[PDB]
Amino acid sequence: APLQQVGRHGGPNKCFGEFQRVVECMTNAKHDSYEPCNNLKNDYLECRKHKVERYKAFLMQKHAEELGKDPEEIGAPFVRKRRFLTSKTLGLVDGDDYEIGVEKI
Amino acid sequence: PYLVAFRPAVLVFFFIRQPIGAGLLAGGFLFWQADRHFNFGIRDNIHNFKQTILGFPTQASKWETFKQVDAQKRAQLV
Amino acid sequence: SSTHTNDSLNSSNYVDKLKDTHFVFENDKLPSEIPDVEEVGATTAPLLSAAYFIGAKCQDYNDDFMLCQKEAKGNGPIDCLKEGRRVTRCASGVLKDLNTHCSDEFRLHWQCLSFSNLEYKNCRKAESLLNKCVFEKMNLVKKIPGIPEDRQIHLKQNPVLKPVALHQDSEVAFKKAQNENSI
Amino acid sequence: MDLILLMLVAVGLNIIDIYIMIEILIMGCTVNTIYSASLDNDMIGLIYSLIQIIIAGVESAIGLSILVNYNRIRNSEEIE
Amino acid sequence: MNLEILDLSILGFYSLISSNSFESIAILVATIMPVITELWYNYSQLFALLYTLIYVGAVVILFVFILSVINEKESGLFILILVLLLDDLDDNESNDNDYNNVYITDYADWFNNYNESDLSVIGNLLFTEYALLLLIISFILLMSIIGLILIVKKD
Amino acid sequence: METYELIDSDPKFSRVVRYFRPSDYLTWALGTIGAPGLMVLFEKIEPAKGNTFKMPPPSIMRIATTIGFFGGFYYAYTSSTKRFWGYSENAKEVAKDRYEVKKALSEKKSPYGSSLLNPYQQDMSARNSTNSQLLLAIFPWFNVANHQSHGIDLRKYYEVRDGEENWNFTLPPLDQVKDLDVAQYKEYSNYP
Amino acid sequence: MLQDLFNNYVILVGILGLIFLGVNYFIVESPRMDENNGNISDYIEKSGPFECGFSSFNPIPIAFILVALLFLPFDLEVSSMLPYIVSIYSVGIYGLIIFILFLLILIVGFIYEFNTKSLSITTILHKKNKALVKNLY
Amino acid sequence: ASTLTKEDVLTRSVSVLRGFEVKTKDIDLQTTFVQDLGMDSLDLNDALVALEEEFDVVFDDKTANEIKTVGEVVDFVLANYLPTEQSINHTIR
Amino acid sequence: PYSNTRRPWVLRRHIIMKNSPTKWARKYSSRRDEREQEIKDDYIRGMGE
Amino acid sequence: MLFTSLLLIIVYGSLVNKSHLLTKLINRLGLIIIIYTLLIHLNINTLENLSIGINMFNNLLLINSFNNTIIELILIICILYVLLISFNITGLSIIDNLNYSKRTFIVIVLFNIIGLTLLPLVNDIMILFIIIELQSYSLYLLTAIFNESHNSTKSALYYFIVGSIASFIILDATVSIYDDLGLTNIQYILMYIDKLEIFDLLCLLFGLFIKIGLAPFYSYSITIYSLSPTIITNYISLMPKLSILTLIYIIMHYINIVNNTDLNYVISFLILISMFIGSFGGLNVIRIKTLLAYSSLLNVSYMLLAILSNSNESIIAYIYYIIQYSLTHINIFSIILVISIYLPIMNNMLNVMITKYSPIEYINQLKNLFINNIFIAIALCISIFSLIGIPPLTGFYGKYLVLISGLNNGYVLLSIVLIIASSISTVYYATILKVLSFDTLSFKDIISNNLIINTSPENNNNEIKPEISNVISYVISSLTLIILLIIIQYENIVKGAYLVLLYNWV
Ligand SMILES: CCCCCCCCCCCCCCCCCC(=O)OC[C@H](COP(=O)(O)OCCN)OC(=O)CCCCCCCCCCCCCCCCC
Ligand SMILES: CCCCCCCCCCCCCCCCCC(=O)OC[C@H](COP(=O)(O)OCCN)OC(=O)CCCCCCCCCCCCCCCCC
Ligand SMILES: CCCCCCCCCCCCCCCCCC(=O)OC[C@H](COP(=O)(O)OCCN)OC(=O)CCCCCCCCCCCCCCCCC
Ligand SMILES: CCCCCCCCCCCC(=O)OC[C@H](COP(=O)(O)OCC[N+](C)(C)C)OC(=O)CCCCCCCCCCC
Repeated sequence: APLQQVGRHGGPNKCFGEFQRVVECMTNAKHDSYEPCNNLKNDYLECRKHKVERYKAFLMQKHAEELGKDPEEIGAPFVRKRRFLTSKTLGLVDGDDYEIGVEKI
Repeated sequence: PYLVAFRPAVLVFFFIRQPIGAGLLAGGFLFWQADRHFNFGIRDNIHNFKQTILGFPTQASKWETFKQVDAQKRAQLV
Repeated sequence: SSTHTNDSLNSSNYVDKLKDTHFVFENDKLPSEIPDVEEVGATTAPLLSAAYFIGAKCQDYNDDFMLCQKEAKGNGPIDCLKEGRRVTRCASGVLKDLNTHCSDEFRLHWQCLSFSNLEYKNCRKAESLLNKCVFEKMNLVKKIPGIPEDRQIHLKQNPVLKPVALHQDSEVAFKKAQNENSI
Repeated sequence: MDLILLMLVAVGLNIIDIYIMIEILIMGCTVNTIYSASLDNDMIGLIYSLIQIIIAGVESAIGLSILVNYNRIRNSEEIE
Repeated sequence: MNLEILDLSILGFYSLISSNSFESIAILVATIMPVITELWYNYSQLFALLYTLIYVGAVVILFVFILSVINEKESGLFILILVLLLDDLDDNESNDNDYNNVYITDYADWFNNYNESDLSVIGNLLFTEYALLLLIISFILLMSIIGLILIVKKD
Repeated sequence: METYELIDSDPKFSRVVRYFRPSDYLTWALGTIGAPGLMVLFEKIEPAKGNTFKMPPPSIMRIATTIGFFGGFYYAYTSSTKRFWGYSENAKEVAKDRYEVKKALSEKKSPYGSSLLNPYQQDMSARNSTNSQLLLAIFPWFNVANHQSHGIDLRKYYEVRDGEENWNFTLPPLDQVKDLDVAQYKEYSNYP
Repeated sequence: MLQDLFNNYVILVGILGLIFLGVNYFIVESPRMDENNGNISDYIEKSGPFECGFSSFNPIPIAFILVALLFLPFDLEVSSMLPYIVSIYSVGIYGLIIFILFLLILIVGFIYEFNTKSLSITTILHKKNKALVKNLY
Repeated sequence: ASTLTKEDVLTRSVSVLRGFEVKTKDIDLQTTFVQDLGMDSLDLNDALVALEEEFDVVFDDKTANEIKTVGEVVDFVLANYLPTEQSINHTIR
Repeated sequence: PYSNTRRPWVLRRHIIMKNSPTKWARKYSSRRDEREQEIKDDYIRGMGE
Repeated sequence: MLFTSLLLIIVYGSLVNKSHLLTKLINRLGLIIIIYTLLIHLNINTLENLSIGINMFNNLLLINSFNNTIIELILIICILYVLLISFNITGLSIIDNLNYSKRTFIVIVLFNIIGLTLLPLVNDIMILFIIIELQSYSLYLLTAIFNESHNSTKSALYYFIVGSIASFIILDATVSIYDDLGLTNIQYILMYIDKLEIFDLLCLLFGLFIKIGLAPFYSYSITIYSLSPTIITNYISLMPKLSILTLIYIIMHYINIVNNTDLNYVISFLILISMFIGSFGGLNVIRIKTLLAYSSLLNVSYMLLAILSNSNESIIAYIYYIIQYSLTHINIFSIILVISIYLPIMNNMLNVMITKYSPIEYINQLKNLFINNIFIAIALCISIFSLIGIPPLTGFYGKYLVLISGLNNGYVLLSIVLIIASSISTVYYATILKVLSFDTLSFKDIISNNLIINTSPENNNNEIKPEISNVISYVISSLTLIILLIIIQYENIVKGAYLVLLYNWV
């Protein structure tokens, strides 16, 4: 049966494993109907888009407001510029805030 | 990567060729770029208006949906 | 290959700008019940130099870790952590051993690799010194599975593909041992 | 403001302008495919995109070949 | 400050005021270049090049080839600006608010020790897995070669 | 339905041509000379020019034979293929196939043959050519590779049917035949 | 990997383009300096077409138009062989046999244009001759 | 198509004729050219060429010495009126 | 790296390239979202039971 | 068989000189190629073994007993079609030399036949978008085969532009489905039939609706058919519908898995409008090709009612309808191509211009056909009566079977409208029959040697010289009696329709 969801290196990508378990569930001879494979199909679409997972993030962002919580103290610290991943930010003991080299590897 | 080189030339030729038109499209472009920078909430509310009128699931409707589910489950424990 | 992915740093800061990429840190640690392990602290050049010596010393432990993944049925990261520490500890063993036994030959090799684009074909002379010193202190022999013994590439006397630029330290150390050890 | 068919104003008033709009429209479907193939990390979608570029290329040639013959027809008197 | 938006705003203007076939051709190039550049960054670099080699290199210089053999003959400003400003209000082609405003990540894996370019995989599949697609496309190109001659060649 | 024994769900090109019954060559013989004849008969039904019979040009009688030759082969090729799939009488063929497969197993050689294709490409070349004959009218495609997805159970070549005990064949167990799935993955489960 | 250095190069060439545009607008002497006779827009004589001095008032052949149209197929053929270049090894013999078929189909296109002489510019409008024959009565 | 009728030619013909020195301002189909309007060779050619500029119909050398009345010219335009061929842009789009 | 997954700006802002039968359905029709909202809502309805 | 010999003809075509005798004989080799394909196809393909459906070419193409029959139908209609160019239709060189000038006419047909047969078999979106182009391009090339003509070229340019828009609509839907699911193969998509956006399959059909000319997209098909030469219109107005109505049926078979009520209403809106436009459209028209173009729209409207209903009676109705309308369409266009030899000749009024591409263009050019050739007129009347629905002609059972499937699924409104549009349409089919015979007796005593057929010289004046070619007359005679005498074999033939299966099984 033809391949789907081939990663950039020629092997299965992230969401192929969830795709195979749908095909195995559907074509199996033991199932009277396709009712058993309803959750397996919901996981495959979850893998590709993460829509349910993104919804859970929308609620957490929305719910953090109503209690007065600030994202500075609950959120995950992040750096937005790739030249400012400084050794001080990286946690190196002797590191200093100078810009790192990203001009040419 | 070709537009990055061609962008300096065309922007110059946009103001020289049609100066009055350039001052608006570029001026209007800076407004929305500023608007998203400063969280003016305009384009967000222009967006929420469309989702309300056209029956789409709005951001407010989901949070109202969560409240209905939240309020129901809590009284189920009692 | 060099395609933009969502997992590691992409080509240019403009790519990060178009995607609005955020580089996120996690300040937590592994939960207390998960035993602690000291991660391997070697960079690319030391590992590429010692990739085969790590394989010889840790062959039984590499296979168990990868076999555990197959038998975990997609649940590898949680069901093969105990096996994951065995591979890390064995790998740290070889790097420490190469540092207290063959320290001179080790640095001469991976410094040649850093000098010549990490390509194994450009540092044969710094490698023959390391293989001989390792075999006389750790009993580890480099082997490339699948082909006969007399067809392994690093034993070819006249390789067709030689480096454009000769490493000076590789030539000096080779000639220093050319007459002393190899009388 | 697309439900008022605004794009028809943006099209030129010649047959060659209609040809351009179609190729722009077909190019929109390839950019969407490359968007879908890359995010899914799927190389099957990138094969589809390669076929769309190749197939849409042939359609361009056949269209201009018909147009050139059609345009030659008006100036096909050839008396001298 | 995404400067990609400004360029499209310009192109959304000269498309409305286009008068002769010079303007329409320049619309095609001015559409391809934002396509090529936004693909060179962001999503796929291989197909940013494959556009230039095929779109511009084959069709667009054939557009201007035939156009020189066709012809060269010949509201206001507030309406065109008003049309653009209202058209610019909404620019979310999708309506999944959670899928648009929430960011994601992927976790890298070291299993693919055989790293290869995306073109090698495409060749490894288009020439083996889906050979029929390749052989039909060759057949289509054969039809065009015979097709283009019969239409144009008078004799 | 008139089913029979399923010899080979994906018969090889060399084996399909080998199992041509003498009738099959006759079909190919008719088609190769039928095409020049049909061109002649068409002139009999109505001449191309005028109102009188005129034999078509000798040049056309040459190309029509080529069309008939490559046309009449497929009628033979399709007739032989239906005997492999089980759609046509294959009592003669089953005897021939079982003798060769038993001979292959007896000599400790694969029934299918050695291949230049890695295990994936064998699987890939199975899907491309299997059942391709159902479109052989529209465009040709043939199974020219020595793959192994022939949709059979090799143990059906172990038990001895009627009239086969005389061949005196000895068959080793499947785990010792060169070029088989069961006898290839002995060291690494990822590589043959 | 890492094309920030290339990005700066692209910026520099773009910036360098304006310098070609602008340097003339600043270095050249103003119209009043040389002869003052008129601006470029006003000097219609200079700002006009050149036709070897004398004032005057592309219907290209079929072949030239036909060569251009046939470029589109053959260019898509060549540009579709890119996948086989980076994967010539892994596809092995199977890809090589497919690749040759992908050309033999296109060779028939090449063969067809060869026989009909579609590429030749052709000279039928002129170069006609006849043999004089006496018509004695 | 040819949208000119007989009246349309006749109505617009007078205006051109009202633009040239004519003995009488009453001109209809029965009116002549040389007699009623007193036009000689050069005088009559300008009016005949002028109707060529408005009706966009060319008069040949055969009819040159055979024109005697203004009704003939009005009827001639109908028999010899065609719309100029429109380029590929005007026709179909 | 956490990043967005939106379509290219040229896809959703060209005056021509953004118009197609399926793109208008995405942009102006709630039929796609009403169904796909139920799955999201079921995540919170299926917890307490 | 097609691919092997099509390349042979392409190389052989340009090797020999350009002469109408060599071209005609090469056209006959096209007939022989198609005939062999049918024998080779029938030899290997059976209804019994294809009932399950057999995947081919890495599951890119899937063939079952339903798609198999249409492939056999497509090949057979092409065999009758090539008899129009491989043999003389009229006999007079002036009107028949148009079919022999273009050598690549048969080559283009064989390109389209490969596209026609593979289109119902597509099982992946990647190969769907390709195969539709192989067929679509072959139509545009065919419409422009006569490049000296001004109308034929303008037809192809108009055809190319609309067909490209339809291709983009088809392409966009497949990309939208790919974006939601990430899968390509249709059988893989069937697993997610409950979670993809079902209207994206409707956007796919809207592309296919344009190509077959369904209202409100009917405008271009009528214009194109009325302009292309009669030898061309006979092929481009029937073949694309054979290979697309089948594909539409397969997609509709998949869509009815979920049984979306909103999707039926939208398609029923198009079906309802098409019967209105296809019936009232042809009331006020003077061209015969424009009339048959409106007839084609109405009979496409009737078939789509069976496809939308999509039950076990739809297969019986659609299979029978597509076969009978194809033969009738061949029969009428075969007659119109032959009765061009009775045209009068002047010796003016309205300055009516008749070109050698379409010698018969207006309905009033069929006058006194009852007088000139009564047997031909009866064949034309029988063919016209079938489209009306006079029982027991083949046309009557076509509407009887469509109404059975339409009413069985609750399409009460569309069934009543289909009947009203059947009654309205009868007006402009009777007009054809009024022209032929209604003035027979007032013109029984006529002196007329001014026919086109009278130009041919008298060869012997003793031997009997038939007015028409042997082959083309025999095809008309064979098809005329099939329509009239179908009552004998109808029960057996319908039994043959019972056996056609599309995943019915049990
Ligand atoms: C800042 C905001 C910017 C927004 C950009 C667009 C501005 C608005 C442009 C015009 C909008 C009209 C179309 C509106 C969206 C399309 C219809 C739709 O999607 O539904 C929305 C609206 C009400 O839908 P609703 O009942 O709320 O659905 C909730 C279900 N849970 O549905 C309706 O009831 C709308 C009324 C439509 C019915 C009358 C119009 C149809 C008849 C004329 C059609 C024109 C001719 C078309 C002919 C078809 C061709 C065959
Ligand atoms: C390197 C950049 C150089 C840019 C030179 C032109 C700058 C003007 C802005 C054009 C770019 C905006 C995108 C729209 C495409 C052009 C369509 C157009 O209408 O161009 C108009 C141009 C200026 O003439 P204007 O007076 O403004 O308009 C009325 C003319 N009767 O008159 C013309 O017809 C253009 C004549 C030259 C055509 C050259 C080919 C077009 C440019 C291709 C390279 C630019 C790539 C696009 C860059 C912008 C992307 C948004
Ligand atoms: C007892 C049994 C008898 C059986 C038949 C009974 C029903 C017969 C119905 C006939 C009644 C109307 C016919 C006569 C009324 C005259 C109509 C007309 O001429 O047009 C009038 C109007 C414009 O006025 P004007 O053009 O000046 O005409 C003046 C004529 N004195 O123009 C109009 O008003 C036209 C109205 C617009 C057209 C609307 C069409 C909607 C569909 C109408 C039914 C068609 C069938 C639909 C279903 C089949 C096709 C899907
Ligand atoms: C033996 C078993 C096979 C039967 C033959 C089948 C092919 C016919 C070839 C015979 C030779 C021929 O055509 O000879 C030519 C004759 C007569 O021609 P005419 O009209 O008088 O022209 C004038 C000829 N003069 C000048 C000699 C008088 O034409 C026919 O007979 C026409 C019969 C039509 C074909 C009938 C077959 C229908 C099959 C239907 C399947 C779907």
